[PDB]
Amino acid sequence: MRDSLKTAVVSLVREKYRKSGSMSPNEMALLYNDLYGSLLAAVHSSLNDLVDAAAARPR
Amino acid sequence: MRDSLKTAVVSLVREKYRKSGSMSPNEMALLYNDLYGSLLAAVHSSLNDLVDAAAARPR
Amino acid sequence: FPTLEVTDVYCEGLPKQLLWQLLGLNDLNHHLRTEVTATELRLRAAQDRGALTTEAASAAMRPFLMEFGTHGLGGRPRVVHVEISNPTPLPASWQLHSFDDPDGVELENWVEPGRPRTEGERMRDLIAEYKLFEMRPRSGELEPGARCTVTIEFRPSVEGSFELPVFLHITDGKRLRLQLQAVTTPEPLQLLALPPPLRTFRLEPVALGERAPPLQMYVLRNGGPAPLHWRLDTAPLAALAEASWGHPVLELVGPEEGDIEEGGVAAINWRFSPLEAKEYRVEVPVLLGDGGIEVIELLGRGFAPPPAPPHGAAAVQLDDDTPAAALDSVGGDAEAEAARAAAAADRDWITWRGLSSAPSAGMAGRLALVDHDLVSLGVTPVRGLTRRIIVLTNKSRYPLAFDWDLGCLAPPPLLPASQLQLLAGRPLQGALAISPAAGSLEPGERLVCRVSLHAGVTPQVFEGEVRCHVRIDDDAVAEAEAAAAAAAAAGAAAVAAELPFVEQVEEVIAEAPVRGPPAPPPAVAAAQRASRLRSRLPVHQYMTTAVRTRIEPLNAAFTATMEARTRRLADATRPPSWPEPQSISVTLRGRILDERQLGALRYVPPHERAAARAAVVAGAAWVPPAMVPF
Repeated sequence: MRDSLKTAVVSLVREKYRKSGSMSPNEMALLYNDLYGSLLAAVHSSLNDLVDAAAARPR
Repeated sequence: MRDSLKTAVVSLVREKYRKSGSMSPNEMALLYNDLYGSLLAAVHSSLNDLVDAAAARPR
Repeated sequence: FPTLEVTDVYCEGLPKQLLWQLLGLNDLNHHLRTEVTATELRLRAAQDRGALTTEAASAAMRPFLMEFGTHGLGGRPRVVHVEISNPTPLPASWQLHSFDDPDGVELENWVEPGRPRTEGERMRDLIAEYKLFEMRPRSGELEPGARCTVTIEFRPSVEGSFELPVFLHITDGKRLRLQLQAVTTPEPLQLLALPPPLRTFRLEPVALGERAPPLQMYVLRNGGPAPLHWRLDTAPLAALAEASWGHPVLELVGPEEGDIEEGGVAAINWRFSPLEAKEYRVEVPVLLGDGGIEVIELLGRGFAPPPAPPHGAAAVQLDDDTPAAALDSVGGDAEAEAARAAAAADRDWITWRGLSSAPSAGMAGRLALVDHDLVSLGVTPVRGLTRRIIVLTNKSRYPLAFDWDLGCLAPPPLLPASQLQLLAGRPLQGALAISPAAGSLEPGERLVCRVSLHAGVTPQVFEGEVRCHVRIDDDAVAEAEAAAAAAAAAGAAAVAAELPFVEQVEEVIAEAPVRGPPAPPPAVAAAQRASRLRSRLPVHQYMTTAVRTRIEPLNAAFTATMEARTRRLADATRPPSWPEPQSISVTLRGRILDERQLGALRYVPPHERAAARAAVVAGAAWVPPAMVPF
């Protein structure tokens, strides 16, 4: 899982995050948070189908 | 392919172990393990470089 | 100063690392290497003019223990082959001396040493009487770089304990005392392999916040007596956990108990997860089948790693291994590197200067040689397939069957990547394999054997032993004999073709006059007469019938001499070949390390840090991917 997801995540990062710039450590940390949040949002969007399909009441 | 590699193998033996390209088992004895380790390390490095070229690693 | 060094030691069915540790040869090599030798001059002066005495010399010379352990009564004697070499350019003359033993003096009607009345000297005298401890070369001399191949053997024929002090006594140089200590048990009493380096197992320092502490393997050997039933009380470890705010530290992973067979190997895995930089001294007991303590002390420390950087400011990736700067980089603590050095001296045989990691001793009498003993598998990633090659050569003129066995290294009944759970409960947490499992080998034929290790998900440090069994190939030798018989039959057929239908008398029926064998030609008769006159019975020992009748003891002596001459033929007729099957063994040590630990060089030894950095920066270790389940 780690290997395949690492390849996918590298592809994603090259796809979206290539602005770069001054790149101070604080802004780099913010960029890492941004990419992590994007990954989480993508996972949630992909899994929303099964989440809705689950017997729990769909809110 | 083995015959193609054998010349470079002889050259590496002579360079690393000062055995004057000894294909004789007796002289190059006590060096088989190290020679095989170095050769396999080189082969693995080449294979990994080709793999990264096929799928660009951020390395 | 002309000195000596032990390069390697060979013994039957015992790891070379274990033998070196048991004999404490690290201290011996260090002392023989460097010493001012202030008091040794006085010792030599006392040896001159005969002032020295064994007891005073032992009291003043700081003996080193040559531990042979315990031997079952009647078991096979134990042999120790030690290779002695001259590191110094000056040729070195050495004389194993012990005043109890003869000092090259001719004894003529001198009564043997009387009743000692002190049991220590009595045990010494029984050792002398029954040749329990014997060193074959005794005094020797070596040119620079020569090898002496000294042999010291112990004969477990008597009951009880036996301690015999001898000393090396280099002609010009240091004189160190070796105390051969052994016990021969008439009864089976389990005694676990208890070398001083193993009693206080120096745990490798580990990261305070390590996600997965590296499994560290501890190997127990039964020794001489009957199989050992061991059980380790976890209660002290539980007390340590309770003291450490309820956190698991120094956890045992394998089984709490086990049954090591005689001369066996049992591996126990420890997880050291520290909470402080302080020393973690924890003492655990080992209850045997019979009453016993065999207590074991585990010592480790905290790594105190550099603070983990925030993700924003991380060291980008695409320092010398040898210097002590490498040790300091592996643990900023002052005593962390001290603990690492202690653990290296305890377990890493490579760092020991004297040891050669070569077959060395035992050249005569060994069926086969591994070209390179004491092989080290390199540091490997999590799921790493690391290979090495070991070549075996048949010195024997006889074919040899070569079988491979793993003591605690056996694979679970290479491994599928998805189904690595099979490694659970296995001491290695890897799959060792060898390309020839069992192959025949002709004399003077060298075979390459690829040892491959496929590691699992749990970081580990293994120092295991793999056995190779060599036996004389009965099938091959019988086939050779059968081929010779077929050739003889073909020759007989050719002779029959030459002479058609040679008559052979089948049997005789009532040959009325008794007919003797046909008379040989006179030349053949003379040759047979000469053969009979050869091996003629000695003159002084041939008793005529008259003398035998007159003197009964002479008749008995004649009968005894006849019996002896008949017996002499049997030993010659017996084929003295086919020696006993021989088990050689090779120690393999490796470091299964996580990706984070490899990248930070957290646990790679300084000796291999260059290889570790190579494997990290440029892929040098294979990771067999197989196929993903999904």
